[PDB]
Amino acid sequence: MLNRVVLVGRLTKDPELRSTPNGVNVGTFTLAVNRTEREADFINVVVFKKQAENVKNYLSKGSLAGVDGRLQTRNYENKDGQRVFVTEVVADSVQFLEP
Amino acid sequence: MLNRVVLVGRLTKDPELRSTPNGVNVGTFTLAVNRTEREADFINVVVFKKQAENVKNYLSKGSLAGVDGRLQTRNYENKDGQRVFVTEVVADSVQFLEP
Amino acid sequence: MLNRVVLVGRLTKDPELRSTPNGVNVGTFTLAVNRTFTNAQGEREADFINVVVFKKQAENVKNYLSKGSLAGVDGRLQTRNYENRVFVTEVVADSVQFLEPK
Amino acid sequence: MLNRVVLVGRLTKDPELRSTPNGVNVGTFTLAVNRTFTNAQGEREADFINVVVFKKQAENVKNYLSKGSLAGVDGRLQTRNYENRVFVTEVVADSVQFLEPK
Ligand SMILES: O=c1[nH]cc(F)c(=O)[nH]1
Ligand SMILES: O=c1[nH]cc(F)c(=O)[nH]1
Ligand SMILES: O=c1[nH]cc(F)c(=O)[nH]1
Ligand SMILES: O=c1[nH]cc(F)c(=O)[nH]1
Repeated sequence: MLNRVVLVGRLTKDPELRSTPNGVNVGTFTLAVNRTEREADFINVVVFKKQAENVKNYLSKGSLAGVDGRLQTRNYENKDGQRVFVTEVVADSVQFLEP
Repeated sequence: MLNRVVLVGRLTKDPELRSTPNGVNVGTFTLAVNRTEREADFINVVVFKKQAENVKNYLSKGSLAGVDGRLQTRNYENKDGQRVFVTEVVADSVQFLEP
Repeated sequence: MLNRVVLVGRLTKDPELRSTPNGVNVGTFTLAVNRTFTNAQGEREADFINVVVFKKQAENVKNYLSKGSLAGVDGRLQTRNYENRVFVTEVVADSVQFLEPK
Repeated sequence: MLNRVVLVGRLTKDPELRSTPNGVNVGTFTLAVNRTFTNAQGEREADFINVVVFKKQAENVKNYLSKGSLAGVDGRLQTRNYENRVFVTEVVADSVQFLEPK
């Protein structure tokens, strides 16, 4: 079913790459998108494979970047017995616009 | 900054309209979007004003509906001393497709 | 660079299948996507976007979609021109949602 | 019905402002939006979408945007035709992000 998200925002931290038990890389950053008295929303992005590593190369805290992807929800149990409901954006592609 | 979300999914419950302290209506439903071994993500939608009331009229649990909007994050403290981080989709428009 | 298009419309004619010399299928319909917002005259307008799908999907749109089918489209917007130079724009679909069983 | 377009490109020429008889401004540029994905020949392609903005925004795009400016666009896709009947498609922008200070 149609599920589409396009974003331009700035990374809050540096991208965090980590290596999965299957052996494939998984990227993590947060995009801060000023809303178009100014507030910004903070979407969490997830990238995989080739795209994931590129973001570790070129993107860093404060980089302006564009994102095209699908919007996903997962749930897990955190370090204690609590159920975290997460919503995030898995990026089909990630465009480096300006630092 | 660019922030755009388009979705087609099915309502999980019936839409919940409620009336705000300012006097304006605020709509609430959850959209279940099968991903294009089938899983679905559950995005929470928010509508306001005219659009909000329409969804109470015409949409109900299981209605297939399309959504165009922006992606927003808010935080609050829940009934106990816990900080809920929420991400949701405020709908610029809501299209009734099929029940 | 970012380039994305989401659309819900009804097909004006029936879908047209063709094959490239390369061996890959190419589906064709044009969508009638009513505007959600009324215009200054208070009347309701429609745009007619031309969609293109490729490979396996093109066969599915040929199988299940027909004139008047309600359908969703996710894709990018592409511009080409060729000789009698005609300026064409249409929507190459990454995916196509059939919003009707028929 | 859903109809949405997001784009990031560079302007090919400088923005063109005009005014309607109604008194409302209408901005014009065309964007060059490089494809993110390479083609079968391994070369990089670009689409040239024509954008339209209205009212106050049109003046801002005229003020700050110029040929080669990197810019973001959020809007819908509209189809019109008129007499010498020319088939035009372009992107009426709900909003326009200036991705460069210049
Ligand atoms: O400012 C932030 N808010 C929320 C986050 F998840 C984050 O990384 N940074
Ligand atoms: O199945 C559901 N998951 C999450 C929700 F918030 C909801 O309302 N329904
Ligand atoms: O109703 C229509 N108007 C214009 C077209 F090109 C078409 O296919 N159908
Ligand atoms: O490089 C260009 N190609 C085609 C066009 F219409 C244009 O404006 N610029």
